[PDB]
Amino acid sequence: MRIQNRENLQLFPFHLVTNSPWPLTTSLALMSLALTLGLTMHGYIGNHLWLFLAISLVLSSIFLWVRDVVIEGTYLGDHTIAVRKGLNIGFMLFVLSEILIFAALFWSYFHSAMGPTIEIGCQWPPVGITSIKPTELPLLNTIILLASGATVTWAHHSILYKDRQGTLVGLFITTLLIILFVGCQVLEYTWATFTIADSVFGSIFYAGTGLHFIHMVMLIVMLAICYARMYFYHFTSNHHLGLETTILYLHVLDIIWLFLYIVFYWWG
Amino acid sequence: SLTRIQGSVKRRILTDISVGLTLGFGFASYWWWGVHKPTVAHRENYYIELAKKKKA
Amino acid sequence: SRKLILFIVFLALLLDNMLLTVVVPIIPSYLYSIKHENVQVGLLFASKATVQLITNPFIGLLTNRIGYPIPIFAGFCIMFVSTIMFAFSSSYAFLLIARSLQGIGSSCSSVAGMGMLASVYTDDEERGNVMGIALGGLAMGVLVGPPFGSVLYEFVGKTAPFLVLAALVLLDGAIQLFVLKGTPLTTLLKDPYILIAAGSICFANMGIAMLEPALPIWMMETMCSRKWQLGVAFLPASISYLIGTNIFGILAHKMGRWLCALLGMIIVGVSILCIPFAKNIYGLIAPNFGVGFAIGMVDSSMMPIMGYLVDLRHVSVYGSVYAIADVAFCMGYAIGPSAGGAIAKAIGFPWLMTIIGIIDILFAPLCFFLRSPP
Amino acid sequence: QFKTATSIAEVEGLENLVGPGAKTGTVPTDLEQATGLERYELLGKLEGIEVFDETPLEAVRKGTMKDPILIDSYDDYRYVGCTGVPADSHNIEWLKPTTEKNARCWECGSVYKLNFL
Amino acid sequence: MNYINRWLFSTNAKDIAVLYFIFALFCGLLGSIMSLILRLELSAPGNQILMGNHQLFNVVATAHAVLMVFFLVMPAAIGFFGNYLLPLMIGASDMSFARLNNISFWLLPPALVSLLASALIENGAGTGWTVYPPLAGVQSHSGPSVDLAIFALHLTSISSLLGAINFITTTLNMRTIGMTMSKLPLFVWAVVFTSILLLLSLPVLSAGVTLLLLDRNFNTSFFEPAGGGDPILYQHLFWFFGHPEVYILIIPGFGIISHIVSTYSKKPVFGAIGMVYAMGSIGFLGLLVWSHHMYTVGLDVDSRAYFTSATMVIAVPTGIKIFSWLATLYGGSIRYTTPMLYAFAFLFLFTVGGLSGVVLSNASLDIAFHDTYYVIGHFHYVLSLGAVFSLFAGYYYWSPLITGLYYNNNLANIQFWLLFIGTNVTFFPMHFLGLNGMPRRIPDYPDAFAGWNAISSFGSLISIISVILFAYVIYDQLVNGLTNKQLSTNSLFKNPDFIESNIIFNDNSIKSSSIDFLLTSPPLPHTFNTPAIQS
Amino acid sequence: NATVTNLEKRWEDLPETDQKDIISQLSERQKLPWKDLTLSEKKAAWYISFGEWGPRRPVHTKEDKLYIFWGTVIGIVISATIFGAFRYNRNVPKTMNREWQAASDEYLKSKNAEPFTGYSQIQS
Amino acid sequence: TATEKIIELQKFYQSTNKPIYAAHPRSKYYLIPYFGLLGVSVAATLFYTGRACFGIKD
Amino acid sequence: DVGPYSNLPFKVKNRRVPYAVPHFLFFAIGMGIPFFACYVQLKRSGSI
Amino acid sequence: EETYEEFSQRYEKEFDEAYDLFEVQRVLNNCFSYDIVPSPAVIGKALNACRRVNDYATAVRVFEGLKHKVETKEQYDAYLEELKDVREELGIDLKEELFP
Amino acid sequence: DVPTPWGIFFQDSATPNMEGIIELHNNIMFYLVLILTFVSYILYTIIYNYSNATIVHKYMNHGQLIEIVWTTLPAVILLIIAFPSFILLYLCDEVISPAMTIKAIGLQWYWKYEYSDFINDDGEIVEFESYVIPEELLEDGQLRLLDVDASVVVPVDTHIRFIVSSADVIHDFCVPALGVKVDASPGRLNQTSALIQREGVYYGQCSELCGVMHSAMPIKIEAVSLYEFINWLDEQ
Ligand code: HEA
Ligand code: HEA
Ligand code: CUA
Ligand SMILES: [Cu+2]
Ligand SMILES: [Zn+2]
Repeated sequence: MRIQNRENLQLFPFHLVTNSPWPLTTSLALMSLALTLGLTMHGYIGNHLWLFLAISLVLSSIFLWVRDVVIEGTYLGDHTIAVRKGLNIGFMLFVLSEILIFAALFWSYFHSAMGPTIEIGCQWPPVGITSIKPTELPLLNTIILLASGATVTWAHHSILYKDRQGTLVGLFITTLLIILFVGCQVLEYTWATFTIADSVFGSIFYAGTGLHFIHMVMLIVMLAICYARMYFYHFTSNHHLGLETTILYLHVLDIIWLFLYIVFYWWG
Repeated sequence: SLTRIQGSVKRRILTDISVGLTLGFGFASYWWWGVHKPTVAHRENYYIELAKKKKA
Repeated sequence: SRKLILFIVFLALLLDNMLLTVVVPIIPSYLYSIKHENVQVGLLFASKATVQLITNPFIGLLTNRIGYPIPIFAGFCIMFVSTIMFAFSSSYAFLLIARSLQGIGSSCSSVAGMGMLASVYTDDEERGNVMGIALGGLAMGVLVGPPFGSVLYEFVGKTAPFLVLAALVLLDGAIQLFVLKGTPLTTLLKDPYILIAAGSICFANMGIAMLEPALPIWMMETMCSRKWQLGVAFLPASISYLIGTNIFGILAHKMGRWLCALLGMIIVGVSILCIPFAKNIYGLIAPNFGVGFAIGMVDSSMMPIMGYLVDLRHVSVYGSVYAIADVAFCMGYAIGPSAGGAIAKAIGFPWLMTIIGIIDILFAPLCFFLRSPP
Repeated sequence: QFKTATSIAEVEGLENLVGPGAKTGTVPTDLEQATGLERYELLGKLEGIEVFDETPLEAVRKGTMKDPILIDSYDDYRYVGCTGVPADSHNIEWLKPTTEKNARCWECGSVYKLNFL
Repeated sequence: MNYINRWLFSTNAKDIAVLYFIFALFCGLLGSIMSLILRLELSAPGNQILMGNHQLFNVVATAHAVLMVFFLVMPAAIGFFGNYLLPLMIGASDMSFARLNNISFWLLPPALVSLLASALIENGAGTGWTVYPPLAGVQSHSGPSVDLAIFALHLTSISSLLGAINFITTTLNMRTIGMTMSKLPLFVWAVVFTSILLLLSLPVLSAGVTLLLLDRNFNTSFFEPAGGGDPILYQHLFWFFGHPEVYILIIPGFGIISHIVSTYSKKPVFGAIGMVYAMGSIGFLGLLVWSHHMYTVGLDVDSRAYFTSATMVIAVPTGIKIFSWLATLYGGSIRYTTPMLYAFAFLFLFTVGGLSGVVLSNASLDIAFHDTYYVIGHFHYVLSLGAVFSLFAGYYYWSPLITGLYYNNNLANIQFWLLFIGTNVTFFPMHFLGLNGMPRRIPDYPDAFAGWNAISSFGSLISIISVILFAYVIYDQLVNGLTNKQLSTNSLFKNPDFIESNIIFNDNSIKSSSIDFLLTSPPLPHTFNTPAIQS
Repeated sequence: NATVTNLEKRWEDLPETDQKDIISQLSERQKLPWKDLTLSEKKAAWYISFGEWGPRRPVHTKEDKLYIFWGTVIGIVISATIFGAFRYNRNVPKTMNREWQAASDEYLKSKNAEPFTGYSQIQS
Repeated sequence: TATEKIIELQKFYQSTNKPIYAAHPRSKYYLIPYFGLLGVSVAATLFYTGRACFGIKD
Repeated sequence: DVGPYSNLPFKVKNRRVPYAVPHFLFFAIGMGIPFFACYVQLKRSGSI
Repeated sequence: EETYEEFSQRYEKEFDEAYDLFEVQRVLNNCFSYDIVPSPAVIGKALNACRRVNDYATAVRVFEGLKHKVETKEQYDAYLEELKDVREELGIDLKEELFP
Repeated sequence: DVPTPWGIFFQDSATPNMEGIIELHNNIMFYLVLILTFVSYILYTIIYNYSNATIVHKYMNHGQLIEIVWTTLPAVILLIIAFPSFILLYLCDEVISPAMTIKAIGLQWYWKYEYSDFINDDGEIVEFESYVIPEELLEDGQLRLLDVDASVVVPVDTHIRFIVSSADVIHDFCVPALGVKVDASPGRLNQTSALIQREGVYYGQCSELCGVMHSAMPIKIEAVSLYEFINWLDEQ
């Protein structure tokens, strides 16, 4: 603190965010989504062009937050060593919360599997409910996810050795390699012979493999925003907190899939 | 002598824990020998008189 | 009542194997600051196995004459004495004597108690459920024990973890006071297939047996780990067990039990090898998870295999599988810690783990023989 | 937005911390692209200068009014927390020395003064 | 445009705490009137105010539980005292994620609209506070009412989770120059421990309530027993959140009491490290016991025996805190200011309320007390007389440091006595009604239960008067508050010691152990420019 | 003499510039050896420093506890008057009469009920 | 100029005098539609929540 | 303008309408909303 | 852990090095805050410290803290029959002789 | 048994289970009164001795023996309480020979009782439904909101095993005097047992919430002698 002109710069390494309008807008978008969804399922709206508008507004609100979180790290220059560590801790504390919604779903599958009721004849996947062969497309998906886990590690080891063509290719292959997972798991819901309402089995199967779907569309969006933010020279060889955040989300999703394949497709 | 006083609060603590427990045991030994046991006795003497009528 | 007897035996086994693991976070460190050896600590953790294995033959003779209840109460008395000795013991002889007494106490609360449950429930169907429920907290003991010992050792002194167990044992003993010829094991350890089945469990659990004494010392030296952390590193394995035995218990019926055991051996071997390459406590989360999961698979696959092999190749009794598993576990726990000092003083800690991992991996291919047994 | 710095001797503000640019076809480094209070840290750790100190206060000597402990502040006040001369003996008492009056620590008695920088 | 950039588009943590306070008062007035409406219908046998509607009594009870568990205690105890105080105590300028603070505020007003619209779009949502599956279906409740109350437990959940992440990430890396995680004040520890439970418990409730919504609207058969489901599953997925919840409401109170006892008894807290471990143990053992709410559902006899034992162990850590507060009050000087009276009324009434918990943790005795007003009297002594008292003490303690304006002591004392008498007259006879056998959630009762219902409806009118007097106390604080610092020596944060002269006291007046009471009368918008130092 | 004599009845009405002159005149009068101080000076020095003014006043005076007591009573007499108004206007069903609760007693007596402590439905 | 405008937008966002979300000459295309549609979405969920309290259906 | 009436969202002094009106209306609305819902649902179900 | 004979040496040393009135009152406030009543020698140093700093009220209030610290009245009169040459030499008058 | 106007304590018991509940409650209340009296006395001492005190003991802040005494003493009380709780939990139940079975199906706002014995060759099984007598149709002296048109009638000194299920929502079978409180979920069968020691009438009420008229679902159990039970069963 005895540097010559030290009062001209901030005396602590923490970010004083300027006033922004996004928290209010997201709240008003969620209000409209909640009320419109709670009404449209019971009459009172009729037209489904309001629910779609509400969802679009929510997504646009998150996108417009993230713009201002990118102009403050690449252009203004406010992410010191401390702010980056805080961001990492925060992201881990959200991944942990997203893992504990899957534990509830797994405990809803072991509370029905072990102890099947009298109404259904005591047997898993019960009579008249033909399961999905787990030596078909649901192995191709597992091989794809394991490959995607290895293609992003070639993207993070090429941004440290300073290869640009070799960090763009890895991200491109990874993004083309999670779209095939979505395509395979959308060709496996249109080739199935049991719906949401035919049992307690088809209602938990499509609630742990349907939330994973929503979580894998987000990977495609994150990886696109990480390819486009590398094409435009936004990432340095030692300051890239979007790749690290996207890689710790891919790996959690792969580990969760390895527990929806040996507990949902194989076990029974 | 009278000009060497060393520990006074410790004795107070010992006397105030040895009287908050005597009161507690006194106010808890009335719940078990003046409110509970006579009730059980009354209950039992009711049943050793409802059976003698049936025997007769 | 039958339910109260089940409660008594369940709590007895839980307290017996809970006191076998609260020692682990504590004694390796307690006998490491008094000096300011490897074989010494390795044998401190191995008196229990030898004593139990040598007392199993004679506790049966004891239970033939006097009966069931008195031997059960003897396990009470011995285990209470052992917990009091562990409460106040800074000399290696006293702790060694405590572990030696623990073996007799444990063997008296298992041979007699399981027989008591068998005697009470004579249905041949309810026996399976009762014996399974009673033996389930046997594994919970080493899930609730390691963290508790480390936490109360860091936060409080040594005697705090060791007097709670004494109080709980005394409650169990008060409840006990209130409540009150098949094919021999020798021949069943003669036919080769059950020999392979028992060896599977022995070599599977030798890894954890060797990790128990040795791991805290290496962690303290190369890691600068705190007193509590020694417990936490062992949390992922135990929890992992409770996962692996729920999924791969039914899955092995359709994947082939032999294949399940063979894969579990490879997984545990790789997990054991990966342990030496850890620099932070987060690095122990993965290999411990793997070792617990693989041991769970190996147990859940091999043990019913022993039941089927025994009831096909020979004529069987109810405690036959239990006796086989007792001899296997005790032999493994005797051998592991005992060879730990010898194979860790001359050569470093990584080498002993590597040897055990290679042994498990090379024993894996023998599981093919159990497929389609004669 | 103006002349670029090369060390922390030439940084008179945030106008001296924009920097050169990377070249087309390479992963840019942190000396070629970093602006604000992030480049100040880089420019300090490449010389040894820690721009953000994390040293707790002096607990070696007590403080009298003739010879008081000098706390450096870029304001007229600074919050000082005293725990004693052996440095954890006294419990924690918080204090606000100013340019007009000195803190005195009602238990141990250490006096604190401001060096206004 | 300066107004909008400070009270709608905000980044400052202390400007959001005030909005939490103003929202909490509104949502605690609504719930109090809804409690008065219940307590005027349960006065004498018959149908008195709600003319014959047994719906609109369950709707009132549900909206009284939701409005004042989720909208009064949490916002006040986590936002008004967490957001405003934690950054100042740990020495941080603002929080690590400011926009998340703003969103945590702004998700609440749109959560009140859904709940209030769940009471006007049809007969209502009379499912009870715990929205059990087979009644909250589409055969008894057919309308957009249960859905619009479920969407009020999602927005609040998001707000709480986002606040918890901010709290944990601000106390880890935004401390001062010499403050390690062993010198933190006890309130910071309270917020950290409640924030860990919020992360670990909220997702289970989200899963359960979303599955209920899917069953109602998309025909999923999660909890229908004609497709292979069990309603009991919901209970598990609720009560895993249920018991951590009841500790989230009480741990922030504990810390507040510590500070009060440390000031008006001029003594440090007996065993601060012990208190930290005690709060940690209470938090940890609040996750492993959740099935004592459901002993009558048909559990095994080996699961009742575990849950009886795992509930009585929580008494050990709380006894440490109670005895430590007595020990810290013992040797020192006590001055009976308005915060200290509430501190005394929390050390006795919370004990009375929690000792009834050890009578209800037994599986054998819960056959006689479950679905009975004994439970109601239990949790009112720990909620209404334990948490609301802590909130009032915190207000009367930190209001002058926030606003710069003082309050009349006599009116505050009158309010305290009226709350004490009214709350003790309203909830105590519920124990007798429970022992004699009066069930819960009944509008009309047999003639035998009349008498106590007439004594328990007289206390509600004594507590509403206390609320009105609280409003007038705020009015005298805001208007002519500057001239209310000379009426009494309650204004002083600490009196002179025995040998300390008045002249020396006036120069050196504030002697503290936290950065709270050294700040300006209203704290500066940017409080810490040059960092604070600790030894 | 007059300046210091009887400062218990005059001290607080003086401004803060006539208060720092009395202290600055007792601090050059105390440097002399004591036994040269008049009794009025001795008493004033004690009062100025250790006395019942300023930071040393009570939280509750005798005229404040009466105010609090008579404020609580006037708050319990309002609730009583509001509760009586909601009490005269009640819906009293047919069952809440003594001639009906003496009929239920005959039933509960015939079917022996509450053999212990008591049966009695009479509360008028 | 070249693909590194990074050293030219870092001299623009600093020294701007406008809020950072409305400084670039492209924020119009993001902010006009968003605020326009938000006011219709919020005015359609307040017309159907008062029209529902009265019992009117579609 | 830091001071004692600066951190409150509402103005309290030097005001056209005296502050008692805004202070009273807040509490009146808060304590009257729970009665409006009861009136609506009582008049929607035949009851007076 | 500290004995009477170490208490009564440490506080004599503290009292013989106070230089202002704030320090005299600080050391007097932390002396009457233990379980040990100060010895007649320590109070003999307190009065000399109060005489060096030139304060009269503090020398009267020391004797008024003894009667609250001691347990009975005979002990108080045993303190005043031995601290009588110090009082009549310095000139200190107890409160009950001033009646302020 | 019927509630009494100003009650303070339990209703009168007619089964061994309720006597065990009362005894265990009175055993726990002993220690609870001890602890409350201790805490109250120390607060009284604090107010009486240390209110506006001149001496502040600001150095008593650690404790070591006292800290082990409030961590071990409360534990001993918990063990002492836990012993009888476990004995009662595992001991008292239908160990031998249940003697009669009554299925109590809880519909929306009434009860349905079936007697699983007394079956003819054609399925003549005895069954009835219990409703609440409204206030307008009450006779002279009948109890309001507890009196039913058809009442369960059982012999004295006979084990009665109730099997509880539900048809619509979650109800609760509760008769306080007999110590029976079991839940009735829509897809499972729950069971309780009772032995009644004296003749009389025992009233009870539903517990779990079920909707609008959850206040009108009384249960009424009569314990007649064996001869009167035989005469009753031969008219239905
Ligand atoms: C918010 C306040 C609060 C708190 C802090 C707690 C915590 C505790 N609760 Fe919880 N509880 C509720 C409010 C609260 N609860 C509510 C609202 C419900 C459910 C209502 C519903 O869902 O309808 C519930 C649920 C609930 C039930 C279920 C009731 C039922 O439906 O049958 C029970 C008992 O079974 C219980 C008991 C306890 C106990 C023993 C504690 C313990 O933490 C309290 C321990 C306190 C003491 C022990 C004082 C210690 C003092 C000492 C001097 C130590 C002495 C030592 C011994 C006595 C050994 N609570
Ligand atoms: C938050 C805990 C809480 C609170 C505050 C209250 C408040 C009150 N409650 Fe309780 N009550 C519950 C817990 C609580 N209740 C719960 C969980 C239920 C639902 C049970 C169910 O679902 O069945 C319930 C329901 C309930 C019922 C209906 C139960 C039923 O029949 O099923 C009844 C009376 O019958 C009752 C009693 C009372 C009374 C008379 C008050 C009143 O005395 C209010 C007391 C007055 C106050 C507490 C003043 C509040 C203070 C302010 C508003 C200012 C706030 C201060 C700051 C912000 C600084 N409550
Ligand atoms: Cu039926 Cu309630
Ligand atoms: Cu609970
Ligand atoms: Zn100090």
